[PDB]
Amino acid sequence: DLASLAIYSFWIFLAGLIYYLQTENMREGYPLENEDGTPAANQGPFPLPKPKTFILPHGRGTLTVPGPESEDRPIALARTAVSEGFPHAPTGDPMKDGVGPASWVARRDLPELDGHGHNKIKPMKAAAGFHVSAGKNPIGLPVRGCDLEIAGKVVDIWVDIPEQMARFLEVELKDGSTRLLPMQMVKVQSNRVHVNALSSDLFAGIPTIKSPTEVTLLEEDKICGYVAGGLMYAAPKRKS
Amino acid sequence: ALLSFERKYRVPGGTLVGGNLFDFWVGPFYVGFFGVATFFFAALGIILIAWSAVLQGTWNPQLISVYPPALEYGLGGAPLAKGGLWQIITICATGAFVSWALREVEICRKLGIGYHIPFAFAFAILAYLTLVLFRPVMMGAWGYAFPYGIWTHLDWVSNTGYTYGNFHYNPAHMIAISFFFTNALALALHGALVLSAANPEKGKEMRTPDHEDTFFRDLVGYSIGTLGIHRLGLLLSLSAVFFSALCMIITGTIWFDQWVDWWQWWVKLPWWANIPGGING
Amino acid sequence: AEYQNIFSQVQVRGPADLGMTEDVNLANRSGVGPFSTLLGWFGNAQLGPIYLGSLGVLSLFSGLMWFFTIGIWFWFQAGWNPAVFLRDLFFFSLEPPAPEYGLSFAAPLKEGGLWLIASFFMFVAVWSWWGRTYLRAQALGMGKHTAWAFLSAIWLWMVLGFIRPILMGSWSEAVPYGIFSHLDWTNNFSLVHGNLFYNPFHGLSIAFLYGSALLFAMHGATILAVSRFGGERELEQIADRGTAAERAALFWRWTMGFNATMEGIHRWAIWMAVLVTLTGGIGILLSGTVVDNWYVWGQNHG
Ligand code: BCL
Ligand code: BCL
Ligand code: BCL
Ligand code: BCL
Ligand SMILES: CC[C@H]1c2cc3[nH]c4c(c3C)C(=O)[C@H](C(=O)OC)c4c3nc(cc4[nH]c(cc(n2)[C@@H]1C)c(C(C)=O)c4C)[C@@H](C)[C@@H]3CCC(=O)OC/C=C(\C)CCC[C@H](C)CCC[C@H](C)CCCC(C)C
Ligand SMILES: CC[C@H]1c2cc3[nH]c4c(c3C)C(=O)[C@H](C(=O)OC)c4c3nc(cc4[nH]c(cc(n2)[C@@H]1C)c(C(C)=O)c4C)[C@@H](C)[C@@H]3CCC(=O)OC/C=C(\C)CCC[C@H](C)CCC[C@H](C)CCCC(C)C
Ligand SMILES: COC(C)(C)C/C=C/C(C)=C/C=C/C(C)=C/C=C/C(C)=C\C=C\C=C(C)\C=C\C=C(/C)CC/C=C(\C)CCC=C(C)C
Ligand SMILES: [Fe+3]
Repeated sequence: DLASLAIYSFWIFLAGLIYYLQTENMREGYPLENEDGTPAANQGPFPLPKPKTFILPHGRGTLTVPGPESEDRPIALARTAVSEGFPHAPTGDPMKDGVGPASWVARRDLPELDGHGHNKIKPMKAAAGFHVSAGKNPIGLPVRGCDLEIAGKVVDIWVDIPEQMARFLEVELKDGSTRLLPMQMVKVQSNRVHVNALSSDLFAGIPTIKSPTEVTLLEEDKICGYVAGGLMYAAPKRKS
Repeated sequence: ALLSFERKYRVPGGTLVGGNLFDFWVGPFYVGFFGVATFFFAALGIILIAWSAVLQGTWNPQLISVYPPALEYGLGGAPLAKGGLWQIITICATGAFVSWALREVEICRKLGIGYHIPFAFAFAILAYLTLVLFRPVMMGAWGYAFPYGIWTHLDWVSNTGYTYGNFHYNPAHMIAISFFFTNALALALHGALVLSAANPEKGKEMRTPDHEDTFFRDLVGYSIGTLGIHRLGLLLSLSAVFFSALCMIITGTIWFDQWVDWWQWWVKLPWWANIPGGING
Repeated sequence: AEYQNIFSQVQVRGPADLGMTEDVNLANRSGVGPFSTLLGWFGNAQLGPIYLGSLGVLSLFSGLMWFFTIGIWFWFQAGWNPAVFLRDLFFFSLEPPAPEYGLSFAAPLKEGGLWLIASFFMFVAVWSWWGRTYLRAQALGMGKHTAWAFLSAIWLWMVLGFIRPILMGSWSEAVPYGIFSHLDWTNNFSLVHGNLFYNPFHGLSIAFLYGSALLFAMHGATILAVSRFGGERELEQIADRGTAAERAALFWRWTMGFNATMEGIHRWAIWMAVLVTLTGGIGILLSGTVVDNWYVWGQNHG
């Protein structure tokens, strides 16, 4: 009867939908490959989808996926076993080399632009009308690492203009230079800013940006990656 | 077995127990000590459910159903045939669910990301123990727990429900249904939003978060934002389940009459209790 | 204790943002409203501006006639006495026209004619508003996703009080306008059809409903777990994958050995949710018209 007809129709439909949905999520990272970088044997039952091209605004060009997947960067790791499936120990400073939790992706070395073609992010001292409207103002507060020592002090807040959101804390270290810390990675307390991930002696190790008024997608990734990996790697200092 | 960008992440460490022992993969699957535990508690259980099937003399899935000890056994153990297997399988299930959670924590530690996922999972695991552990123990009888069966467990829902009249009247159950509905509203929207910006009309430029915040203001006057909608999503969700675990911990323990009757408190208020007319009076 | 990004630690504010212009008629937009420090703790603080326009008003107005229409009736019930009105708010109800009247628009007010009136208003209020959501996305050059998925919501709404009542031959089959009034209709509808738990579409409907909560919980928590790398900035991760998109995929890769992309997941999202009212709309359209008892049906299968 109709009911029984409709119910089966639906299962066929749902199948096509799970097919479509799966092949759509294969536009990146695929085709799988061995630990050595060569294409793996079995690629699963799903076939890469036909490629699609995005038209990045502001004349930034285009993007086609799926497309040639490259890491466009060196990886300081070495196998730890003869068989597949084991960890790949770092061959240097995981933090410096940027591997594991300290990993970063080689993204465009330009900044994100708002719907107007302007740098989506700016240091607040260059943003008009922008001011800390609520909460404690970190500017001026000193910054502490996970070893209870002071790394430097906040000198300004880098904000997102279109979404009016704090994103980074430009910190001034002992030698006069600055570093950006992810807003999502620090505890702004009453009389300081606490950084749990890294430990004093590592704040200098954080990557630095070229221009002092804009961060690029790439530099954001190295700054963010570097601090996150400080969660695992820095530990041999994070007493507290 | 690896995605183009995966190797740099497969570094040593992150484990909570055993150290380098189980710190390794198996295809895309990460293992870890807790990856073993879940296998253990899952193979054990499935077996118990298989055995429990022969004792019921049925292999059919739309029929098999491991029932809990009868109300007479109270909160004591029961014969493997009279709720015993059930009681044990519940332990395996709980243990499989917990081990899984902690496994995520380790997958988290390795990737250097927050613990929001394993945390939000714990709310489900919570609702589960609310049905098979807290409500029953407070009511002193493993019999108030639900059965393990495709439809047979649906009956349990229906019976337990009509035991208090239209269960629609449970105040919390009323709040939980709202968050569940809202959550679907919010998920449906967020997806249509992001997608309609990354996939604009043919040949046009990919919009930006800006066009998104714009679109909503035009439509509803406000726009929570890209970080907010993801905050709203996690919240609407865990709430819907919190209130669901709540409307059931109070039912049969502190309130055991018809739920439609609980609204008398309202209607029977001094100021209007006797005020003639209306629907009540 | 480490910041979990649920509430901002510091709010920031700049000039009120009027939003992208594109081909929108700024003439019809409004003015920016107040900022909200309370709201700004979770998301955006800027209230307004909102685009009114024609279509919007038709809805915004039509939507009050429907609201007020039922409101009048409620007082007629509480005997214009506030104490009562307030006391029995959940119990009042503007029932639909009795079966006798059928699908005719001849039933008197106190006999189901007022219901017709109100509904009409609602039918306008929703549809006009639907065209609004499609329009406002066009003016910005965006896709019609929001408009399309909203259709799926409309689907179930159309079946519950229009499509089905019409197919049944009576405006009576509809849903009453009342808090408890409609809760009953719901429980009632089920008992009369052999217990909906036997409706295969209903059980499917639930699957997605729960699925929507499962998915949004995972998605939200994931995007929060990797916001320390700029996760929320989804659209950009889509044009230029970053560690956020990667660690995000790998987590689910190593957990359930299967994963998504920063764009893909949203396709899972919009679809997961949309199927709730699409399958629901079906399970209900068939109940009472082709199937009478879902228990009896779960037996012979037609
Ligand atoms: C799907 C099957 C049934 C059904 C079954 C149920 C069940 C079961 C329940 C509800 C409940 C609700 N239903 Mg219903 N409901 C149906 C169809 C509808 C239709 C329609 C146009 O077809 C509408 C408008 C509603 C609307 C509503 C809400 C009033 C209420 C849920 C809150 C919520 O989060 O909503 C999602 C929507 C939003 C978040 C946006 C709009 C919300 C508006 C602004 C506020 C309503 C406030 C309420 C009247 C406040 C009381 C406050 C007093 C101080 C106590 N239902 C169909 C016919 N509905 C719940 C309830 O609490 O009922 C008493 C509940 O348990
Ligand atoms: C006729 C029956 C009554 C009724 C009786 C009940 C009863 C009785 C109960 C509910 C409950 C609920 N009801 Mg009701 N309900 C009615 C009508 C309605 C209507 C409606 C529109 O009419 C609605 C929207 C609802 C909605 C709801 C939900 C709010 C809530 C269930 C969700 C939940 O708790 O999830 C919580 C989620 C979980 C428990 C899942 C946990 C998952 C675990 C951790 C993992 C499992 C993993 C699995 C084994 C792994 C598989 C792996 C393989 C590899 C695949 N009810 C009618 C009136 N309702 C329930 C509730 O509140 O429960 C707490 C409940 O007990
Ligand atoms: C919440 C209140 C009630 C309840 C009320 C209902 C109601 C009412 C309905 C269901 C329905 C379902 N319930 Mg239930 N259900 C409860 C508790 C559970 C528990 C548990 C461990 O406590 C589990 C595993 C399930 C599982 C299920 C699914 C089999 C089915 C829903 C599909 C879905 O989308 O789910 C959400 C999950 C996902 C989208 C994730 C994917 C998970 C898959 C689907 C799991 C399949 C499990 C398989 C059938 C069991 C395998 C066990 C083996 C030992 C491994 N329920 C509680 C006790 N459930 C629906 C149905 O159609 O049932 C026949 C339905 O209408
Ligand atoms: C005793 C009663 C029966 C029962 C009878 C029914 C009936 C009858 C129906 C459902 C339906 C549903 N039931 Mg049930 N259901 C039961 C038990 C359960 C249990 C359980 C654990 O026991 C669960 C999880 C569910 C779950 C569900 C959902 C999957 C589904 C509704 C989806 C939805 O979002 O609708 C809500 C969404 C809408 C109605 C969308 C339309 C909204 C419109 C477009 C908006 C109008 C807005 C207005 C103009 C604006 C107001 C806003 C202002 C700001 C105020 N039921 C029991 C067994 N259930 C519905 C369905 O579709 O089933 C197949 C349905 O009709
Ligand atoms: C709490 C908020 C919401 C939520 C969140 C949530 N669920 C989650 C997560 C999160 C954040 C995960 O990270 C985790 C995941 O990995 O998802 C892909 C998961 C998950 N949510 C799941 C299910 C699920 N979630 C549900 C709901 C929800 N999940 C809520 C809506 C439901 C409902 C309502 O029906 C279900 C079925 C799992 C698929 C998955 C976790 C998988 C897991 O723990 O796997 C290892 C487990 C086993 C090997 C279990 C076997 C155990 C026993 C040996 C046998 C079976 C016993 C059981 C009692 C039988 C029940 C039979 C039924 C017929 C009654
Ligand atoms: C999978 C389908 C899910 C879904 C999706 C969904 N809903 C949607 C959309 C989508 C994709 C929209 O685009 C649309 C929207 O605009 O969202 C913001 C909408 C929408 N979903 C809504 C409701 C809704 N959705 C529901 C459900 C669902 N929606 C599903 C879970 C439910 C339930 C669970 O019952 C409800 C009630 C509407 C809020 C909204 C469409 C708005 C509309 O139709 O408006 C007509 C206008 C009126 C009725 C105006 C009057 C309103 C009040 C009666 C009076 C008070 C308001 C007045 C403004 C006060 C003034 C006070 C003065 C002091 C200033
Ligand atoms: C304080 O007092 C004032 C005056 C301010 C007023 C207060 C207002 C109040 C107290 C309002 C209370 C209303 C409530 C609580 C309403 C609740 C409605 C609910 C819960 C559900 C609604 C279900 C309705 C759905 C199923 C309706 C669908 C309707 C349609 C699909 C359209 C129907 C179409 C019809 C009859 C045909 C009309 C003709 C044409 C052109 C086709
Ligand atoms: Fe998202």
